[PDB]
Amino acid sequence: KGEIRLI
Amino acid sequence: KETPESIQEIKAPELWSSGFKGKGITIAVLDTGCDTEHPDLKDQIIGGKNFTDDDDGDAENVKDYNGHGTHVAGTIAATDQNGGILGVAPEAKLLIVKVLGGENGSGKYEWIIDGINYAAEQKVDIISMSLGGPSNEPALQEAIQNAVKSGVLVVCAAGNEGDGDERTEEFSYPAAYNEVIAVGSVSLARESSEFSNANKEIDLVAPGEDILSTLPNHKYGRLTGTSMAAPHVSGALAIIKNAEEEAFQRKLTEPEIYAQLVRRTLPLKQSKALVGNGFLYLTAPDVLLE
Amino acid sequence: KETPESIQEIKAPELWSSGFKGKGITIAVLDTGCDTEHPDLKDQIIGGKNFTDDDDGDAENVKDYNGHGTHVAGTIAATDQNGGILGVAPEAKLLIVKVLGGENGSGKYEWIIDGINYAAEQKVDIISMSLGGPSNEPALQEAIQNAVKSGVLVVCAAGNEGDGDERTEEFSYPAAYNEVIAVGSVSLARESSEFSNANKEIDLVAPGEDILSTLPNHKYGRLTGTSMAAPHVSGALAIIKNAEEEAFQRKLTEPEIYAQLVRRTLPLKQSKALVGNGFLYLTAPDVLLE
Amino acid sequence: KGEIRLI
Ligand SMILES: [Ca+2]
Ligand SMILES: [Ca+2]
Ligand SMILES: [Ca+2]
Ligand SMILES: [Ca+2]
Repeated sequence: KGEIRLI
Repeated sequence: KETPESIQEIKAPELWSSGFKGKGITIAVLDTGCDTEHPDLKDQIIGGKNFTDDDDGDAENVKDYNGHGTHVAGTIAATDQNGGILGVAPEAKLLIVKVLGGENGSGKYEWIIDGINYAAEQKVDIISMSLGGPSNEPALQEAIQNAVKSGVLVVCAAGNEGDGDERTEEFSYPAAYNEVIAVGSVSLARESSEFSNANKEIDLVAPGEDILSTLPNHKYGRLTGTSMAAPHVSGALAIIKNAEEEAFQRKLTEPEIYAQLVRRTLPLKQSKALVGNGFLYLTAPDVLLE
Repeated sequence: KETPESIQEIKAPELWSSGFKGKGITIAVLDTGCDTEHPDLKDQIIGGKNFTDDDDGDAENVKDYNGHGTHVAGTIAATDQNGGILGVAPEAKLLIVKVLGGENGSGKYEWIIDGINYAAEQKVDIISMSLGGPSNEPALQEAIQNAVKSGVLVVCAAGNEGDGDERTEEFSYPAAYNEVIAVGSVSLARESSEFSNANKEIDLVAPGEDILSTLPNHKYGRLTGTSMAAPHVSGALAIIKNAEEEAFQRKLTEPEIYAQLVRRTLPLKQSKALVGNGFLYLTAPDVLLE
Repeated sequence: KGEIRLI
């Protein structure tokens, strides 16, 4: 439902 | 096979002289994983744990399909003892936490939360994260909170979603949480990166433009993002901890090391919303003695 | 006006220049009490509670039968007009908590804890203590821990049992608790004062010898001891809390303000056991712009 | 009993 990616 | 100009710019060699190279510090690396056989890293890694989907959720498989995770690793603590490259804390130890699966390099919050909770139960000194997420989820905040009250220094890239205007803000999580040591990126002329997130929760900035570190399969390469700034701070924390536990003759608490971290910072003239306390510069107090 | 030697030396006026004089900071002075009608202090106080036995527990009577509380309260925030002297933070407000009775300036850990919690209850920004006792009573660490939990800055003089010798530790509480910002004492020339306790929990030092500030009945006078050094720090965080909160454009937390305390510190060539991070020197990161 | 003096 909630996502992160590198940056 | 020396010291990425980036790592000399933050003044880490001048701390190696005094014998502060990271020894005794464990740093959990919450990223896309890490190729654990890379020569510049093999004896730096102490453990590896998968929380993403890749490899049928084989938890011991941490293979880095993206590159960034090994790249982050090398910047923190790559050793030259195999004729390779150096990190900011080359006598410190990495724990590899794979919370981003697939090659485009993206993981689910519960995986990030899994690795944060893990990292603390393993009692690392430093959690290093180079990820961002656009939403503030309360389970995330609490995990961040729990780790910090546990004594862990929680470092995160601040967010790439920035535009250049210090009047307009962008919020990346977990960086945006007050507890995190949110790290923005600068030019190597130290100007604020155009993509550096601005908000009121930037702590400091590090080099994040065109950074040389290790890539999987005994290779190297440059990259870009606040994902490159953060490992400069992460590694640097480990040698600050070394310098200060010696000077104070005891172990230093989480807030103390933070004070010590922003004490090793020279300020910039740009706004605190872009640069935080300033540029990570580990010889700043000496500069005060002159 | 002729602001004291020591206050110029800690560079306070150079922050008065910027408008940082204490506006909105509230400091609870736990001490012998105070003569609340001294011209340089009558305005600056917002209330007073006494937990001693003097006046028979008449809690509204905080009058100073020793002279130190008034001297301390004067060093934090005495006012320029009505003649007289300038505190470190003349635009801030003081709360007179009287936990030390009689002329010998003694009180029980009951009355100290009471007042600490009373200042916490009243939601003040800083607790300045210049007391000290050899027993380590968990309930006292309790009170301070709860107060820092809520986000108070807890300042305390380091103790007057030093013997010049950094290889020998002397412990005074509450200074000795890690959570407490322990303040040791130097001289005109920033030399460690022989009586300043030495241990692994000194955070910084301030002028503690021959400090002239307000004495009861429109009088002044000089005193010596770590009790003179802590109020320099207490009034400083007022100024500092105002400075950094502008620069960041938000309210800072207790670990952030602490970091900003240590940043405005000056490295000293003496053991951390005696001087901690060094000398309270409020322009110190401007000295870094060079 | 604790007790503590000004310092
Ligand atoms: Ca921006
Ligand atoms: Ca922060
Ligand atoms: Ca001594
Ligand atoms: Ca402290």
